[PDB]
Amino acid sequence: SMQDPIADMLTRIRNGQAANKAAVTMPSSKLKVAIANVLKEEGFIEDFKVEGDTKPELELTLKYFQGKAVVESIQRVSRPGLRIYKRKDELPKVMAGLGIAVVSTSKGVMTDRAARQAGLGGEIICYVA
Amino acid sequence: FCRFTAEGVQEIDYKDIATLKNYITESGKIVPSRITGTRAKYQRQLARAIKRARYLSLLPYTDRH
Amino acid sequence: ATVNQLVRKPRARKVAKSNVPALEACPQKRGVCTRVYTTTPKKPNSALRKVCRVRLTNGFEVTSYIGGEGHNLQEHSVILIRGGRVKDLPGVRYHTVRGALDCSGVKDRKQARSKYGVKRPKA
Amino acid sequence: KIRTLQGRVVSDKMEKSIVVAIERFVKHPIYGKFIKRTTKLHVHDENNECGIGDVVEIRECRPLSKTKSWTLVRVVEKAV
Amino acid sequence: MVTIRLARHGAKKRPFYQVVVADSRNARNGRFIERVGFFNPIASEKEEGTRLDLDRIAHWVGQGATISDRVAALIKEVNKAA
Amino acid sequence: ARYLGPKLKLSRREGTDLFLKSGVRAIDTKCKIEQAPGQHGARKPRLSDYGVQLREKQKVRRIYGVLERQFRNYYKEAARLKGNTGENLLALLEGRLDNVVYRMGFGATRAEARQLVSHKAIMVNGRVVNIASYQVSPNDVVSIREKAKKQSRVKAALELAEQREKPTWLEVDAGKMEGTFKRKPERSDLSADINEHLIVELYSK
Amino acid sequence: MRHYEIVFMVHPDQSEQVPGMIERYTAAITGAEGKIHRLEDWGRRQLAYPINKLHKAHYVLMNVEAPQEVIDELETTFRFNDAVIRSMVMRTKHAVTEAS
Amino acid sequence: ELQEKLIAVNRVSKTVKGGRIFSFTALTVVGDGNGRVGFGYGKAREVPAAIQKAMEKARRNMINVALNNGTLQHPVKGVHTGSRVFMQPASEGTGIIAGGAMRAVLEVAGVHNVLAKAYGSTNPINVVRATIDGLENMNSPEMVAAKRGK
RNA sequence: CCCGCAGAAGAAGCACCGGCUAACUCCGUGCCAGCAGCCGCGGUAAUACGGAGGGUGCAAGCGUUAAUCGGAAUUACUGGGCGUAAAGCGCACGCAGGCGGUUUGUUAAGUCAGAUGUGAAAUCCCCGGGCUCAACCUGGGAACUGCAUCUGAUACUGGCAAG
Repeated sequence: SMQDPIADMLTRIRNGQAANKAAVTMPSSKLKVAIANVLKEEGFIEDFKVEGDTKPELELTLKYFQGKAVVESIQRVSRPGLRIYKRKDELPKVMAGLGIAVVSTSKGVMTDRAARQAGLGGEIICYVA
Repeated sequence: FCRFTAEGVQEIDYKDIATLKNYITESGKIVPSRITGTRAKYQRQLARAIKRARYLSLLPYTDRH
Repeated sequence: ATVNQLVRKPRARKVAKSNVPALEACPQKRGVCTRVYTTTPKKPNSALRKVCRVRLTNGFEVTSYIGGEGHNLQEHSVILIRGGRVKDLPGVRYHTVRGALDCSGVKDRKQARSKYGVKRPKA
Repeated sequence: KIRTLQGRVVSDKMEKSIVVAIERFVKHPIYGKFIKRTTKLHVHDENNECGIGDVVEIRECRPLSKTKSWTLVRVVEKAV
Repeated sequence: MVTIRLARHGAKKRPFYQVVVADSRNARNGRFIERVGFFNPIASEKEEGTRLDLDRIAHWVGQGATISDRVAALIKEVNKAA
Repeated sequence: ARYLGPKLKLSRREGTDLFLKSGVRAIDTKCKIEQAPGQHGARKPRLSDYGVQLREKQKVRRIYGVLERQFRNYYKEAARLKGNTGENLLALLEGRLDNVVYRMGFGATRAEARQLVSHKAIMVNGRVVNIASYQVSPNDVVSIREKAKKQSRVKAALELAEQREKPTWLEVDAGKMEGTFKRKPERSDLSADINEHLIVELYSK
Repeated sequence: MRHYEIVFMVHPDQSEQVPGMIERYTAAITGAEGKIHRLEDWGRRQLAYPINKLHKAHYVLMNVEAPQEVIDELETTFRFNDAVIRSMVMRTKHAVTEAS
Repeated sequence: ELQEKLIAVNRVSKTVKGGRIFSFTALTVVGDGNGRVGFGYGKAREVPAAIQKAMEKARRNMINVALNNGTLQHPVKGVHTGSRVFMQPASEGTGIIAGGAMRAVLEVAGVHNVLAKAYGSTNPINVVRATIDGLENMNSPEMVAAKRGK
């Protein structure tokens, strides 16, 4: 009973960046393409793409600087087992702001950097560093 | 050899003090370029900078003040 | 250790209660001695250690090591139980207070004068 | 508007009166989970219209017996 | 009686009479309605040892709040300027 | 509330000058300072980390004549104060009135400073102060009262205070027995060897 | 409208008043339509040699793009003022805002 | 110049036909004082020789750490074997706080203010290099800009 | 509180010194007498027992006991684990309950933003003020991380409808 597609795909990043494969794939949903665009904007994934109409799949490709993978510590925070909700000013700074926390806020999804300057919190998704 | 022909320095800054501690002997005298190997391009503007830093008393004239 | 399991039943730590039931955790109690004993210690040590069995005014009856060089405590005397556990002698977890009430201080002691109930000599 | 609140009717056989489940979806103070917690609210109505299977809107009113401190003002989805 | 009276919040031999709107039936230093000012009989030369709140105490005495003899003397003392 | 015992035992345990004497005699001539006092002073320390931190704390306490509860309160105040707590502790220690009297040299030792403060003999901003631990604010004028003025004690104190380093944060007036605490000193002025971070570590444990 | 570099010492006993002088210099230069390129205060750094007795003067840096006459009035202020000692002014080729 | 400091010396033993033979083991850490550390563990039949081998091995396989002026750049946990390590950058008005085993390896690095706590196993031999893990992958914003693009 | 008389004159004890833990030597005792918070000391050369000398730490207080938190991430929400250290029910179905693929529209419960009321005073913190200083007293602020109301956002979850 696959009950967390987001956790599934984040583990697709972890396994791909461990086995240094160029691309990973998973099924598609709007939360996935949104967080894929956020990773694109912050430079952890250099291409993501949506294919198919009867059964939409997502293919993402992976970044490697000196052979080792670019993303090094990615962890889901708010789970079906336990939900985390954070107000505007208690939003964390991942690795003292060096990494990022991606959050689902009330006006849309963005990183902690954009959310804290727009002055709104929300359902925090995960930490990426 | 010349340290200042490396690093691409445009001019020796007189407020850079730790480098001048290396190029001033313990008396307070300016060392010759014949020992350091500094190019005479940079030795002149260097010794000017010690004379500037000395005026601000960041560098002693002698050890008997 | 899953959050639903802990909502069903929170974390439970044992109290790990006190080593001495001197009762209501009082720092001292007074008691009437049941009998003076002299008892042998645990295996690595050998001695003839001076112990008292004392009946507290609380009602409890426990053993108390009689500290110091010699003592003049006989039957039915009333002493002060303090606490502190003696590892050579299993079963005793308490000390008497020398120099207090019927118990006399240790005779002619100079260093560690306070803990054995001796007045300061003239000097 | 007036202080009003909404909930599921659970009892049916109650004479000119009714008891309502008031679910609250609150966060756990320690272990953090938003848990389904409900309460029963002992509510007044005239000539006993509503029954089990209903969501009703209630207001705190003056006491009519013990615990009897709500009156319903509106009934919606009156179907199984 | 809603009134305005004194509470010795200072120390031994060093009083500090916090003047307060209190019900008269309460203790001097216990329950009250709300603080209004302070008096210091042992104040320093810089005259900060006495302060009130004029319009609030006017509102209370218009509401019907009585006052005690000492705070009557002190409202006579502050007057308007001196 | 003060040590009032032998001072060169303390200096001989610390191994360095604790400034507990006037200075009219050589310290090596007064006591054989190189090893600790007592029978077993001559041996090697091989001193532990807690030992060296303890020794630094004992050193600063025996320089300033402060007992443990007071100096603990000084730590609590220093950690309370903003900035580097390590030199904040020394800033509080330098604010002492007897420390001021010694720093202006009205006493040959800080014990003379303490006695002179306790014997109602310093006028501060027109107010006499009996308190030795009186914290001195900046821009404060201290003075010696007419009683004990031109006494041989303070004359010899000035004449042996002329040989010191003349601290920058005080203004001295030796003809009028007047002085000014103009600024609190900084760490750069004071002896360059107080290892305050060791005290910070020992009290942080 | 040329680039100048000013470093000036302050007598240690007037250390508390130095940001007022700094603001007053910046106010004058902005009134004369000059600008500030770097301003930083060095604290009371220890001298290599005592000057008029003393030690540990208060060092101030400034980089100013300015017409000449207002700077000239500024050195006259340094000469007239006794709370300032040992001033020095400089030409530099372009504007500079760096560290140290 | 690279700030050699001993951490802990231990006596280990070996059993033979004759009986026990004891041997001395010494742990030390060296490093200049700015982004340069290296630990050493050396054993010998005598103590001074043991420190000599340990420090000579310490002047070898040094490792580089990306610092700020005097502190770490972000929180990091360091996990090795059974030891766990947690460490934070601290304010400039704070000193450096850690266990005695971590104080040497952090002090020779050149940090002056780190909030550091050891969890679990606190043997010195694993606590050091439980600290070198974490410091080996301290990361700088310029380097992650090289990683990502900004 | 201020002034005057006389003369160092009227005023220092307590614990500790094997490691942990700062401070070590001599004598007596010799598995005795005893110490001891844990490891452990003592059976004729005891730095651990008792005495002395010396030293160390506190100080008009000093020790012991007592109690609670911490160190203890040793009930681990933050923040623990279950092959062999303690730990996967012998194995299945299974009601309640916890969670759940994917889109559209609706709602706005959770969630988030703003506003209001309130969160007594005192206590804590910070900037001040006065007791010769300090403790203490005290002005103002900050906080009181809360609750409740109302207005908004609908990304996600929850609800509903349609797939």
